[PDB]
Amino acid sequence: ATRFRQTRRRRGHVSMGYGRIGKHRKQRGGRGNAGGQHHRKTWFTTFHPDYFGKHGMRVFHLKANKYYCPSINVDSLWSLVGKDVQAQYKNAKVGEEVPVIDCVKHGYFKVLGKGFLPKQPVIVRARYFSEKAQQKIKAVGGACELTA
Amino acid sequence: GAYKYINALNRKKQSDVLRFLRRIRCWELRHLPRIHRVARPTNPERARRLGYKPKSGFVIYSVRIHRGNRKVSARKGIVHRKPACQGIHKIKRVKSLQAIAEQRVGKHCGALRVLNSYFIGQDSTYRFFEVILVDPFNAAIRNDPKMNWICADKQKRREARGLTSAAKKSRGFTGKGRRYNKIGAGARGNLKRRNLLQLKRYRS
Amino acid sequence: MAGIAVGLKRGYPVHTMTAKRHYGVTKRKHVVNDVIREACGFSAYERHMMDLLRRGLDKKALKYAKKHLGTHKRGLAKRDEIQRALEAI
Amino acid sequence: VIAHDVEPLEMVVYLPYLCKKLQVPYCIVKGKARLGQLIHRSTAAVVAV
Amino acid sequence: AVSNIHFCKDWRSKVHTWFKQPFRKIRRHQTRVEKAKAVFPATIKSLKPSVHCMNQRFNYKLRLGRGFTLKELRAAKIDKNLARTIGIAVDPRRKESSKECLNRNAQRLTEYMNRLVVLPKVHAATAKRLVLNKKNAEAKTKKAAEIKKFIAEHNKKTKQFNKLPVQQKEAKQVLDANKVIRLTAPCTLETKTLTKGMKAFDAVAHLRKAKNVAKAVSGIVKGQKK
RNA sequence: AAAGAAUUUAAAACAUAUUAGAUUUAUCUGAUGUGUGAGAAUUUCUAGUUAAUCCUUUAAUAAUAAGGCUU
RNA sequence: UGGAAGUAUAAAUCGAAAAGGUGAUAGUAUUCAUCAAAGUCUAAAUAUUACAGGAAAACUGAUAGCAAAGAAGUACUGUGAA
RNA sequence: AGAUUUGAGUAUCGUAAGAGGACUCCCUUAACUUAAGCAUAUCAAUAAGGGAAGGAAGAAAAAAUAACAAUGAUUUCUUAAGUAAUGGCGAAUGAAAAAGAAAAAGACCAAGUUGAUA
Repeated sequence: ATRFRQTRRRRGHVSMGYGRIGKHRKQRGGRGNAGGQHHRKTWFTTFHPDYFGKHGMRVFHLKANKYYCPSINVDSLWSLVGKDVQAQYKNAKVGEEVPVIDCVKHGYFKVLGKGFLPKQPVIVRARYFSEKAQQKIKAVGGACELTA
Repeated sequence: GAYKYINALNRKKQSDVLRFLRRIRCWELRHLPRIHRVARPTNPERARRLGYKPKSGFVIYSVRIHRGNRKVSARKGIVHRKPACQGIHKIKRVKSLQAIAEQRVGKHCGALRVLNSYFIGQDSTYRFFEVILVDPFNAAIRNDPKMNWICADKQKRREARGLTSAAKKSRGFTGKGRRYNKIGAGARGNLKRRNLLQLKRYRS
Repeated sequence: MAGIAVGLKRGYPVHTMTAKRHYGVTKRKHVVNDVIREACGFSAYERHMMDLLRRGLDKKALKYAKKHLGTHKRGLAKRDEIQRALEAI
Repeated sequence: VIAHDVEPLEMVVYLPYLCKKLQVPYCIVKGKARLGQLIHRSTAAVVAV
Repeated sequence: AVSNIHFCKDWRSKVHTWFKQPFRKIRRHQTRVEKAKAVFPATIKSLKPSVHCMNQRFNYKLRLGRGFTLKELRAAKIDKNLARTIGIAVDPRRKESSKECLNRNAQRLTEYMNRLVVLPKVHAATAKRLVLNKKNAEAKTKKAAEIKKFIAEHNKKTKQFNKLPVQQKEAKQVLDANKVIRLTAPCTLETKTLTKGMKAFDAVAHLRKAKNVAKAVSGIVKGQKK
């Protein structure tokens, strides 16, 4: 909407809101991130204090697929099957039939332990487990299964 | 098979027998004109591998080329360039001497098609190749279902576009994979595709 | 039920299935090699390598071969190939 | 029987050395055109018995 | 935020606009229709395997591959020479990855071969195959008796190749065979019985034992040479 | 010392034996055969012993080399 | 070249094979995996602001729109490129 | 004399040249500019110079990826991704496998064998 810009409101003003003592000239200190260590050092120190330097080891060819590991906490496990199934198997214990949560089928590899689980037995099938994740699943009456 | 021994023999180029024969051939080609037709290939094993067939329409041409390196063609070695580009010596041609010699033969014989070429010998000054040429308008070549691909229009001056094996190697088509990421289907075409700024019709 | 995703015994349980085909040569290559070697002989560096091997400088024969071939494994083969020529002679 | 004037010589040079290994008798005569008259051709690189 | 904008080169000659996009649909769709009218079996987009994706990030998913291996055709009793003529993709470059891949893609070929209806090479009713079927039809009936029996009672040498299903039927022209034979059956909620052993299985220790075993091979080799 | 069922049918690599051919050279080429590799223990823990032990070189290790982290 | 103890090409020298190449940190060894270079061809999906023929347009409406809405690359200038 | 090899003249039937080069495949070591100076770097396979093509061209059937519950010629689009990496590690430059689609197609020489050989 060019009719809502500031240019339409500054017609008749000589400098178009840019100053008379200091004009609107071509440059204001260099093109791009110029002068990162001479006259814009106070900008990089103030707002990007670790911009210049090196840190860590180079990975010549990083295989980004080997670091892929989606995570889900324990409190969010039941949302995979919904509250309808959760209430159905609310009154189960050892011996009878218990729902299985397939984290891998939903795209989750590692199960972390955060928050609180409902007080029902459940079987959790996944690729990795945290120490506190297995504790919270076992403390509620469930079992942990590995995959892949 | 006779040609399984010639191929094994031809791999011993540093033997006394092959060194002496190459000396005579290299001497002979130093006096004959630069580009001239020979009756039959001097290396029939290597000629047969590269597509030569002893039939009508297949001819062999010998070409002598001055090997080594050359200076950058600037007058008196003076260039008005930054010190990064101020080199006159030590600069090497991108195209191989085989590809360069194939273009000289093809330019000389504009009505024939360069099939392939191989190496004959060399000395302190020259290097001698041999170019397999095919006449695309021969009745035998046209009627051969296995060879009339050379009669297509697009094969006019094969060597000058970079379709022969000698000229394709200088284009980077010597292998596949991560080593040849920049020469996928043409080095210059690959660069254009990657640098394209695609502006979809509906964009954020 | 499913395997495990970490360690040596890693992977989903399946029955993985190829043949390490050897790219070799027939028994006639010995005849062809003998025929060509008689008609051609040895190069300058093969001749220099035979002389070093005769004096018992096996390590110097490998260092010389590596210089003229550029590969440690290719230098070993040439050293063994040349020393087999000496034993026949 | 091997002709002495075969060009290039790289095509029949191994024949004396191959026949020497297999104990096959071999002789070298003069003229590939002389051999060719036997088999009714202009030239003949080699002829066996 | 520090800006990283690569417009210093002449982007104006690098700009590609998509004004031809609404007409690619019309071109491709019309050509796709034209091929169907020419030989409708051709546009069927010949059947393809069910191969897993690569890498552990995707390895639990199935996707169509290119071509059945020569072992999968043998398992399904199809000639590799006739396979390409009846809309089957064949990939000799594919090494058989596992027995499960071999079995799963053998069902795909067998199921496709049952839905296949190959028309006679010559439309005339005097074609040899149609005549041949009549000549040996009496042998088929007695053959179909004993096969129907030892199947009905039970529930090492077999035919190398099966028969091509050849007959005369109405042309029900189906544009592709991959969407008729689904890769994966719909996934229901799996559910299991809780046992005492399941409660006791310690998953974390198994993960760390498996990991720590892999990291102690160096300690084994280093101490060996000493 | 204390808890532990482990998931279920279409198979090739060849370590090889034993034969049917050919070969003399660093000798090879088929087929018959069994296991391998097969599935209807494993972990924790206390006391020893041995070994390894700051991270990485992306198929696994090793001694050299190189790169990381702190000063 | 993004390819970093050398990703690709070329030149000088050197130069293999009872094969071997690759697994991007140089080196040697032992396993493992995966291919089999140094000859050729091959439709379809893709590009197009030469040029020709058409159709459209929240484009310009004779100082605008192509330089050119008339005998426009014309009148006119320059030795000439222009 | 005769049998061959090689090289020429002439005759017949043909073939290349020039125009165009928007898109296509290449050769060549520009500079202005940016770095608030500048000398590597950037501009930049960019301008100019040169060659060769067709209605499309180039590429194309693994000495290819990966380390998986594995894929499988080429080409083009989406994503990976302003990411790994490169860089007076400054200014700046910068991919690819996996994965989702359009389309799908595989065949030959050489070498080997058959030689009352054609």
